Amino acid sequence: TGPTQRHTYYSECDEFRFIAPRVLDEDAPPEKRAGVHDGHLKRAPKVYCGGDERDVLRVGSGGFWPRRSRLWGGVDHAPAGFNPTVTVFHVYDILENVEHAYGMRAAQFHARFMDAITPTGTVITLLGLTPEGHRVAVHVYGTRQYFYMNKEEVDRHLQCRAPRDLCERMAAALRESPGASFRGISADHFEAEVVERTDVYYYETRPALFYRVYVRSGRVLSYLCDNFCPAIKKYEGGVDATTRFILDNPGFVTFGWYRLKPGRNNTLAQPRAPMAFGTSSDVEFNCTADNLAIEGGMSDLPAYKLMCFDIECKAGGEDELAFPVAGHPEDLVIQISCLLYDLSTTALEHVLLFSLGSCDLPESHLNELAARGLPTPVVLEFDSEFEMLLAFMTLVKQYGPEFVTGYNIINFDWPFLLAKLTDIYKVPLDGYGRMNGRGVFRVWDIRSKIKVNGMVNIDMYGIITDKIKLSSYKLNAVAEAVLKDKKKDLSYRDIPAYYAAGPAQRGVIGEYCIQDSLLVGQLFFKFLPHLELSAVARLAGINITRTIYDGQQIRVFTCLLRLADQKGFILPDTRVLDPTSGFHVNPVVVFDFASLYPSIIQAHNLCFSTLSLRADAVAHLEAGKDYLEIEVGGRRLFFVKAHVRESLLSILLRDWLAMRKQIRSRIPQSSPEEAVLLDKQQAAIKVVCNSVYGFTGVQHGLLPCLHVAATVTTIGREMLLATREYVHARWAAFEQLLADFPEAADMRAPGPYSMRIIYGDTDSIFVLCRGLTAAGLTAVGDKMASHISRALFLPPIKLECEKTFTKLLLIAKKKYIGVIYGGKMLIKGVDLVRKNNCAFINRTSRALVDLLFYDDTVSGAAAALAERPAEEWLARPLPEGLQAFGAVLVDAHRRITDPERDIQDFVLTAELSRHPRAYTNKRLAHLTVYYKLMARRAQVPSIKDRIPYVIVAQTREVEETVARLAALRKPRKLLVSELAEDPAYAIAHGVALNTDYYFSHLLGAACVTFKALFGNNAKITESLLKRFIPEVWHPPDDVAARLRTAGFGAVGAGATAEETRRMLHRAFDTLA
Amino acid sequence: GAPCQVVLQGAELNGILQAFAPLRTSLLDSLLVMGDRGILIHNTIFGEQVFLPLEHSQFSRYRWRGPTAAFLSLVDQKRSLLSVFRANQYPDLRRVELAITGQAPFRTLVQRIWTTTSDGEAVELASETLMKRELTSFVVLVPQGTPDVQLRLTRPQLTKVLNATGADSATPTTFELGVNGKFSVFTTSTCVTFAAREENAKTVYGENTHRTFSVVVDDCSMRAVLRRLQVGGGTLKFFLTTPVPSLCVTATGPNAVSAVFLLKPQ
DNA sequence: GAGTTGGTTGGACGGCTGCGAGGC
DNA sequence: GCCTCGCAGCCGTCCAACCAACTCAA
Ligand SMILES: [Ca+2]
Ligand SMILES: [Ca+2]
Repeated sequence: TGPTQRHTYYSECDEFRFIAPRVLDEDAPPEKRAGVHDGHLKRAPKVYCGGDERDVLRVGSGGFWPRRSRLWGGVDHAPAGFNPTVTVFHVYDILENVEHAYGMRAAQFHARFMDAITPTGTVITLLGLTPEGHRVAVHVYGTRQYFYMNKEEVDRHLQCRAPRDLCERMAAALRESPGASFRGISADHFEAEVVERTDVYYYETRPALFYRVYVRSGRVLSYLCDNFCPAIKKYEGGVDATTRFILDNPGFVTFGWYRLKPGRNNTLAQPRAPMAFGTSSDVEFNCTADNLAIEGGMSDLPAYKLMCFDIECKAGGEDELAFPVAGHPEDLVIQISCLLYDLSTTALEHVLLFSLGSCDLPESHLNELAARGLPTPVVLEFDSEFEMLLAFMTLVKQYGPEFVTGYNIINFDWPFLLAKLTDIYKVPLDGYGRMNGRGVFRVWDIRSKIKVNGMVNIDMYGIITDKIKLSSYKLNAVAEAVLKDKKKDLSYRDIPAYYAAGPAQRGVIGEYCIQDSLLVGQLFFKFLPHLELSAVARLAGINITRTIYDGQQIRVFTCLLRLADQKGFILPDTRVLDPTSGFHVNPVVVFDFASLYPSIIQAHNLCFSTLSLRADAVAHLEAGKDYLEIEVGGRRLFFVKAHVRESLLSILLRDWLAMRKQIRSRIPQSSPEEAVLLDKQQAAIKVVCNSVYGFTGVQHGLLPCLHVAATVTTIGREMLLATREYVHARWAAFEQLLADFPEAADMRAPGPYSMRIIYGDTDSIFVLCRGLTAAGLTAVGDKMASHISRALFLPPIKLECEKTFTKLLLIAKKKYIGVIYGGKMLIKGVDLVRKNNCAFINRTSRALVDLLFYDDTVSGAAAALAERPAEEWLARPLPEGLQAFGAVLVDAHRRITDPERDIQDFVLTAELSRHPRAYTNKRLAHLTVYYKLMARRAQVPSIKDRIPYVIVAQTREVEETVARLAALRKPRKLLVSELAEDPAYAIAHGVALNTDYYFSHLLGAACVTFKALFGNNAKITESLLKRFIPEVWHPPDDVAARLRTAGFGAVGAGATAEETRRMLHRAFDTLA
Repeated sequence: GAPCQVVLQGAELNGILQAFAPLRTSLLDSLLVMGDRGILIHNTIFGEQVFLPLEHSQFSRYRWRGPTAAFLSLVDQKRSLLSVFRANQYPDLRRVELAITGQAPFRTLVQRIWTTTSDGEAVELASETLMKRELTSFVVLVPQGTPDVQLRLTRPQLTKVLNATGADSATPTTFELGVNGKFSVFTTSTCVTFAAREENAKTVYGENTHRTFSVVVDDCSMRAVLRRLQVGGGTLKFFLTTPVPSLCVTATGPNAVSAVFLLKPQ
């Protein structure tokens, strides 16, 4: 007999495409070790381990990798009499499938389940784990999708008079479908009833009668929602069966603990027989939703398994330094590291290395892992790529890790593996997830996304780019930045040399692959990304896989859908704020609105359902008292206030914020473990609250309302201007401030008092507090912010004093540098360190900024520049104090010309992308150094890697060696690409660095910041910065010699004052 | 006021304007050297040395203290201190000041400009003001001593000598003064001759006619230089008692500009 | 796969050199 | 006959528009 539904993964195989590098034939002659073998071999796929050999697809006692599978290929491998009792189980994922009573007729299901799938029906499968670690699938029957259509519009269009008419109209539209993909549909595939509902859009909208239509399949629904009566608006046709299951059963969650219990007529869940299992579980059940309850109290995650994996690839074409492409047969996967952790204890349980060809891990690496108390690696050796890939997919099916991680696994590792399995080897993937066949196992490009049924893929690259701001997101850079580990590396360039050298050298590739996976495991258990993702899944009412790969909209949509249903609604299917740039040495207080856009929505009761576009809709209400009128995008809009009708968006936000405040109240009195869970929960509520405004503003999104989004920004803009006008009018004089806040008497500094808004952006304003000290301004700022909030705005709008700057440089909109009263420097919208610059310019640029902020002499002098137009500083001496700033530029200029220097401080570098002949433009600096190395120096030039270089001053030797005709196989004034030189050569011959190149780059770096001191004029800024350097003038050496032999006398340096003077007297007498 | 100050207005300003009028753009990039004697302006044109001395006597006021100062004429690599004197730069120009302030070697020159307005009144043209710090160190090599021979040539005569000069290093030019004041200039083709006498189209006047000589120039830029400078008649001054002999040509029109050419072989 | 930078092409502004020929 | 005045052509300098090149994922 075997399984009721066929298993589509490979449980047997006796022929396959054998692809392997010829270099593994270590007895073959040197001519015949290039490229790959590629042919068909009639053999069972083998694996070798520690001198033993097995078939990859054999299940039995002596396996080389761990298993958590009961069935294999329709044979039950559980011990005799294995029959666990299941009461509580945890759900981590929910599948949605169609079952047919005819397909399931051999399975011994009770009649109540067969009824739910006769002739067809949707089954919701809860995937999970018991407290004893048994894998469970609970199949829930009886959930139906449904949509609405307006009864009067349907009755007037289709001439229906009873619900059974509409059932036949829909059956007809499906019977008559192109290609007859819906053959055999009947009115019994439908149910229709008449209900009263309101469209969620507009306040004037009256309740109406609708047909609520139930359907047995999403395939049918997604045809009816666009092919049937396109003129008739439909409601909630896009809602999946999982969402209906979650929303129609109060309290149910997509991630969490459940209990099996007796249903309405004391009915129980039925355990499936093994040959009726749909998944790779230990036990499976049939039940209805009344057999389920949420288990209160239980909150600990069970022993789920995490696989952390990484692939290593080798290009096999005419250049092994080309990046590998999966569609090329010769570009092989050569190794896969695979680490298996317990997700509940965080312990590493297994270290597996899959290797194409023999592989001896270094004793050094084995000793290091043993000293760290980690499992001894198991090396699995394969003769070909197919046997290795099949064994890895066999491990994925048999061990069935619920969570999978790695670095760039969505963007590179899975796409490469699955392209090999699909395109090269023709393996069907639909049985390799949790389901035994016909499941989703799919990759697609946007960068990429993945869905694998019953497997949660979490790539750490996405987690870390979102959490940490870094120059580079290579795993090396992340390991140094986050973990503080100085790890080793193997460039793809070295890989093909190591691979060919033998098993010990393939062992070094293995060490590197394992160490990569160990670092990614450490990143995972630091950030715990499954805990924040599961917290969002629980809050939003969607599965964890959709939480990761679907956007922000579905999270708000599902919460709105729950609330809208409870309220009877249905959802239809689809310059004075600009900165005057400059430097302030009087204190600046930053006022910031807490959660501006959510608090506007709440304070003003904005919603789909409180909006009107029409004056007659609000003619029975009183203006101002019962509704807001507001001009938005030229249109007059009306929003009724909460006592007339409460906004759904406002109710969502209020209930979430109350929940967040409640959670954060409990954190200080909770265990170190509880505090982690509560922190993840409070963070989930913040991300969902912040997405509400965006949800309304997506044109062509789920449930768009551009009127609500535009109203939120319109109110936000007016609130900044109101805050500004209030501050300027209320505290124009120190006596007015002092009358509101009596400690201001202690704050009063020398000089004139004022308060002025100097900058504002979206939800923040900066107030310059001239004539006050910084020390009290944060405390007075809290009281200012509280006073403003109570004077101008409705709760829950709240202005807060964020910070006090002692010194600030406004550069542009969203660009500034400042120092906070607590000594910390803060930078926004500006990078002071450039990736392409030498260390000399990065370090000196930062020294000029540090000096502007940390010498009060220079700060005071810089603040004086604002008292005059930028052009006027061209024609008068700069302020007293900037001479210390000029001295840094003079020292920097000197430090290029100094002969004792470390040339390494000035090194630029670039990598050859391809062999030098293939370049379009020959002048790229690093190409000049390639040709200078290979010709002028006659050294071996570096092969397709990073070339270091420096820029040299134009001289003889340089002008001569620019005749590099060896490049085939302007001269008066050389270009920067010609003046490039090797650092080792430059040291050895004491060559002069190019003062114009490095110093003009230093001024280019400086001006982008200091533009703000001189009215954003880059030309004035650069001109004034040049003037600090000491100018000198001399005739050329040859000219000086000739003129001395012509009897000319020397005026200037190298002579005493009276010699110079008397020589000028001679000069005027001769030139008479 | 400043310790060092120089002023031009009225008749003295018209004198300096007339001196720069034929010089056009030829001096805008240059070295200004200043002392108790006046301002010496130095440049090189086609590689040859060029000088314009402005004596303290030619200014409305001239006051100096402390060491010699030197300034490059270009400010911020764009505007020139000497722009104000070009023939049509500021048509209403009325008065000019240089004020030099500070302590050596870090003194700053500020140049200020005034123009004529309603009822002839002076207004400071403040946008045009220039500021330049002195060179921290400099060396410049200048002519000195008395020339061995001097000969004065008119607007014609000098243009004949320039045309008689060889076009290139391929054909060197000989300048000669023979017996009975027979001045001559010649090359492989062209030749001109004049009758020099002590201080009529053939007649030439000079300071030391008895000193016969014969000298060569063999990379001769001087037809390019002296026409670039628009020299309308001038004095040929010969330095002969020197390892490398030299010819200095001093203009005798409104401009007192001089260019110095190195000779061969003596 | 998107931001920065060193090099190439192009047209315009400004000033000089050489030719032709008007006024004296 | 010859001094000097204007036009036509060449050159240098300059701003602008554009291009090919890194960098990265193994
Ligand atoms: Ca990877
Ligand atoms: Ca890898």
